[PDB]
Amino acid sequence: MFEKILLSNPSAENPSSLRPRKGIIIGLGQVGLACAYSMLIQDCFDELVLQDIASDKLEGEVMDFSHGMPFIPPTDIKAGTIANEGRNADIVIITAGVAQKEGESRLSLLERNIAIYKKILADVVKYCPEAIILVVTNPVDIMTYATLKITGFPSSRIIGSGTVLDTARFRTLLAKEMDIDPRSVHAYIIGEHGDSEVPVWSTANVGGMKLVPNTWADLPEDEKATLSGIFQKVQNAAYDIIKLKGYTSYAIGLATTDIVKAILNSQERILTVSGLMTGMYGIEDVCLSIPRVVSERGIIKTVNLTLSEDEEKLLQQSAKMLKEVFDKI
Amino acid sequence: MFEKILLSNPSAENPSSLRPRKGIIIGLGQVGLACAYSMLIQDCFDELVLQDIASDKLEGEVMDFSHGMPFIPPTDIKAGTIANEGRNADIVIITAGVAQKEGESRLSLLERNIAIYKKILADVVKYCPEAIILVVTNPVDIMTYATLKITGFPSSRIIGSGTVLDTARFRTLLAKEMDIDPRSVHAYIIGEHGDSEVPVWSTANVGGMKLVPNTWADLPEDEKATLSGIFQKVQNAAYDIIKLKGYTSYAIGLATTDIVKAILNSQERILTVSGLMTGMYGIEDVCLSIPRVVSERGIIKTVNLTLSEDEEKLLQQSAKMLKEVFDKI
Amino acid sequence: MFEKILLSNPSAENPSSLRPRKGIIIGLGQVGLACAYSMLIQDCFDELVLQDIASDKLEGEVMDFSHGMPFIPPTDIKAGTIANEGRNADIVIITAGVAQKEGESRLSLLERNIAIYKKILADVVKYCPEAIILVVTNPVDIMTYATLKITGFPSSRIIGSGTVLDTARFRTLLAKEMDIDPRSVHAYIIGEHGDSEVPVWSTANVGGMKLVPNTWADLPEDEKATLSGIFQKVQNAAYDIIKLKGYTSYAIGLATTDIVKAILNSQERILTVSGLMTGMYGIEDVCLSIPRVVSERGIIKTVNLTLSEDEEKLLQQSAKMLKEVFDKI
Amino acid sequence: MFEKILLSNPSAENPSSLRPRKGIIIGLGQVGLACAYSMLIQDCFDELVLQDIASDKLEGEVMDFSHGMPFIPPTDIKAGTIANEGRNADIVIITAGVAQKEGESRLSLLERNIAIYKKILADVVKYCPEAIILVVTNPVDIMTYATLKITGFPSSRIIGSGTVLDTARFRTLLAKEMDIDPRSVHAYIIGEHGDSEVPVWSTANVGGMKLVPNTWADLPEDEKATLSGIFQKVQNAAYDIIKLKGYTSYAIGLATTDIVKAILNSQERILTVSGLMTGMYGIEDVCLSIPRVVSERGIIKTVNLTLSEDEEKLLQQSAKMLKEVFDKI
Ligand SMILES: [Tb+3]
Ligand SMILES: [Tb+3]
Ligand SMILES: [Tb+3]
Ligand SMILES: [Tb+3]
Ligand SMILES: [Tb+3]
Ligand SMILES: [Tb+3]
Ligand SMILES: [Tb+3]
Ligand SMILES: [Tb+3]
Ligand SMILES: [Tb+3]
Ligand SMILES: [Tb+3]
Ligand SMILES: [Tb+3]
Ligand SMILES: [Tb+3]
Repeated sequence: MFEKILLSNPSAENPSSLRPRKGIIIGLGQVGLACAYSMLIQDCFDELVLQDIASDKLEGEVMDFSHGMPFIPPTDIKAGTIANEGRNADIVIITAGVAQKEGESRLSLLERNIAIYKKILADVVKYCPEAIILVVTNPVDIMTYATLKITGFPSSRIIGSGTVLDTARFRTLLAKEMDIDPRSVHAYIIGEHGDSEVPVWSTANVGGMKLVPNTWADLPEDEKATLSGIFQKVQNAAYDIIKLKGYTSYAIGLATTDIVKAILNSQERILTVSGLMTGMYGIEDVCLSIPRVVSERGIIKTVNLTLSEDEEKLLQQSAKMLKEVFDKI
Repeated sequence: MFEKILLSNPSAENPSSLRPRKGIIIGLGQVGLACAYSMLIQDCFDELVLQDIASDKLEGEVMDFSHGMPFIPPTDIKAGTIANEGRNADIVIITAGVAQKEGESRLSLLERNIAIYKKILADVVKYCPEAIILVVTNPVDIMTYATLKITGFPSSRIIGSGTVLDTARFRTLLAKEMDIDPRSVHAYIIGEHGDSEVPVWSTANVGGMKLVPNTWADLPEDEKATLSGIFQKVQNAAYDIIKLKGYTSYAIGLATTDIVKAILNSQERILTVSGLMTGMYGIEDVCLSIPRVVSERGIIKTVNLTLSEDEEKLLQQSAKMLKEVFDKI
Repeated sequence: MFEKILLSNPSAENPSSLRPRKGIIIGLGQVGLACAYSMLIQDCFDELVLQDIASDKLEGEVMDFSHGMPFIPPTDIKAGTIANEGRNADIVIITAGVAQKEGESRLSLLERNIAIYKKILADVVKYCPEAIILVVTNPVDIMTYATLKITGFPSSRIIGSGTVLDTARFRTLLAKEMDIDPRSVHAYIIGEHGDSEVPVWSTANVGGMKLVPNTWADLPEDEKATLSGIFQKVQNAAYDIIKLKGYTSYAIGLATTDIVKAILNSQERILTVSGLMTGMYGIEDVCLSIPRVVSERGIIKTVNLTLSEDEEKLLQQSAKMLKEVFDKI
Repeated sequence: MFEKILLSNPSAENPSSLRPRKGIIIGLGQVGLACAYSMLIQDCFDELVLQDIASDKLEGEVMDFSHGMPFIPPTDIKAGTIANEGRNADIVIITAGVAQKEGESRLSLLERNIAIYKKILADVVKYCPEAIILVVTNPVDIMTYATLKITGFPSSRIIGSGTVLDTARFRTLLAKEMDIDPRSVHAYIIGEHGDSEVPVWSTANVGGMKLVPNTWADLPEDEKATLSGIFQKVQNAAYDIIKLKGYTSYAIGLATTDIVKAILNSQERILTVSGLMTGMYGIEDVCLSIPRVVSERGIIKTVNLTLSEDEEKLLQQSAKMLKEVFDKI
């Protein structure tokens, strides 16, 4: 019908059946919904699958997303599962998890979320063998290492959100202090995501210049107070979001979207994602956040940072405690 | 400090103190938070104020937004009020309201939300005299007319979200049926936002061609079933979101953002926003959704649609019932 | 080397060997260089081949383009030929041609450019069988029909620049007169590209409203003068560019780029490109500009415009004269 | 008229009379036309004035630009002069100049172009007192210093294109060698624009890591050959464009546009533009290219690079020869 409006051309060939850039978000709580809303507005995928337990809410959220799509670039948003709608997805973003019950042990919450991952990752290994797994569930360093051991995927394709969020705020706050384009600053926050993450002051760089030209002790007193207050501001912000709101959703959603951009657009961009440590600083068999080149096939290269003696000791201490916690599980 | 990194140029003049494009969202529930997240990602404002009752949540949401800003274009996001941080805002977006209590009358819920608006709009009139007020609270046609009567603003600057959302879905679904760019379709949903909104089939247009070249009765039977099913699909989607999720947030957030774009960028774009009826079709003293040219100063022009006899009767019936409901308040 | 800066990840898989969106411009005079500069800045292709006779200029232009690429999105720009670098290109844009010698017949210039096309299109048929051919050489309607007969390609993939440029100016000037978004106006210039192109006033539409609600004779006198002056302004601009500059390059370059966008991004967008007439208005065996839906596989659909009696007679007269000119070749 | 299509709203206020971002290009040869085409496509200005001697070509170029505008964002492009259409422009881009006659001295060509600048800059000082002057005419370091002495403007607002083009190619080629995002590389080409420009290998940085961790002599032999070949590739490209084409237009046009972006969008971005040397490395009373933070008011800050002994000697030698050449004028 409608041939009186638009007359079809008989010589026109059928459109190509191109493979869509395809993602799936597992766990559609506040974090997963924030990721979905951002990735839809920023047009990350051609097809986006949302997987959670069958409820009217999940379907209502999907229909809410679908009804607003005309205002943004198109995306085939839908509810589904890995084994069905989500087969051969390019990126699998896992935000699924459960909240710590009243009086529950930290090891008990880990074993509960790890059990949740084992059921999830079994479908990912079977139906998304070539996919990159982006882990967001906390603690992200433990869950990223568990995902690596459960899946058996190449370590390059098991990626955790890590300290990407705090590093970006660290970079932006430092550039704001100096009235300069934030893309001119290379300052990394590495290690275990949380209160023990390490700012790499020794290699912090602004447009080629070292923020610490010699050693930290040689810096003027006012610069040491200003630089230390900037990193403290980053840690205060992450803590206060959990204290005032209970959790982060919008910030981690934007950081997760940014990681997806580097992967899908093959940007070869430096990101402090969480990933397997393989020999650097004598650290093995654990996941930490280190600046890495991220592209279509995941973690392609690692920035071979030379840490100061104090910075490296903090990193190896975090690696020791993370290996101990995982051995207890 | 940091003059060993960046040497300030003595001849450099101070930067200009330009006036920021400034908005304020009142009511930071699910609708207001969705609006804020979208307007931040899409970089609508230079400064965005979020006003709601003083809570740790609102401040936690603001800090969540602020912590994720490095990943998107900058916006000075903050919590505040109209009388303080929000003075002389360009756009005031009102999503504030209360939920219908168990057994509460529809007239009782209106009088409660109208009382909420009277306290809000008193500050808007005093401190944002030149601002455009974008009304989103339901029922949007009643609340838009109440805002016009309370503020005394020019009717061009009192704008309700109206049927912009359903019209965009209507336009996109029709273009998808015909395998054509949605920007080639001009098909409007007008009237009262809800189950009684009117699709203007008589003037529905695709790239210059009328979807209904003569009258609706002259259309082939299969085209009448297909066209009627498309509008029914639009109304089913809006109802099912409320049924499954309880409310819309992401869809209305994107539609509200789209209205803001037309205003702040002076796009002179046709939008079926809700606004004061002033003589067209003999309708007066009420707010309905009609295609209007929207730009920097609000509703600039109105598309002078010629409705069919059946379409106009439905519109005048909705105007009659809306005037009766408001007289009872 | 450089492993002390970036440490390669052994588990990282090799990047995918995706097929690049590939175009080739034949004829790098002022028109072809303008097309290339625009298509590079607007990031149309992943790989762009420039074919002209072997000279230091062509290679100098390519090296000039290559040296400035860091400031725009990447494109593998290079000099080459259809049979080598340009094999299996997605779009073949032909601007090649020769200037009319002093005292040369219009039929002699056609037979010279047609001979140029026969040598070019032989390589296109052999090495770019699935490509879309975008014809820009003047007269575009004759050269588009010659390309169709020489190649034997499906008529959907033989596209001429046609009246796309003048239609866009026509649309923009009309919207400027009415203080409205130009995307709300559907006003087409059809027929033979030149002084005899036909403005379709009978179906000219603004946001659903007909500019001519009844007949042109029924319009008020001042509206008839204003509307006629707008189309006259379009024809004066195209003539004055040739009179003052000698040719158009920047305008036709932007119009050609816009056609490429609709093809490569599968936009299904209405364009008055030149193409084969197949029965509409009783016109056959000739190329004219008619509003058509353009997408990945070329001319997919045709807007089935109902012309007025005067508009259709002008169109059939242009078809008669174009068929006579081609028969003489 | 047209009130039967669009009904004007009586309560609608008049649009604001905002000040347009305004630029003017002086000299519309191949360089100026390339700048104009790029700045129009990339939507740099709200109003762009093109100044050259009164000819049918200039007006034909302007009309060619104007006729293609519907395909890109709007810009009020026009022909005019500084004293009339170009009053109070934000940026004045000067590409004007004359070609070296057969057997003309290098000092004679300078005195001819300097005389051209004196007539131009007299109008700029009178009618564009707060404007930033972007100098592109060769030799850019001499012409930038002449512009500073003729105008008497603050040295922060006299900017030459300098080595911005070669630095961007240098940065991109180095990042391509390492399979990394080019924004992670800070490698500068400084000094006199030409064959004697200096690559700052001592501070070349990739994501925080120094390309030369100790001294250049300590680098492995293969890395020294690869790094030296990359800079040689940059100098070969700039020379071959002049050898094969006679001049650069597209590359310098994109580089000039990039400088305009940093100014108009207040990006505070590091650019190796040419500017007045004021004490650094003991260099005074001359213009050289040094990494500088560029924003709305011009050169705001200077990256305080610590050069190696060999790098600094080459820079001071170029400063000595540039001061000698200018003293002879
Ligand atoms: Tb595969
Ligand atoms: Tb400051
Ligand atoms: Tb060590
Ligand atoms: Tb004002
Ligand atoms: Tb279809
Ligand atoms: Tb009536
Ligand atoms: Tb094929
Ligand atoms: Tb006007
Ligand atoms: Tb007929
Ligand atoms: Tb001023
Ligand atoms: Tb490689
Ligand atoms: Tb020194």
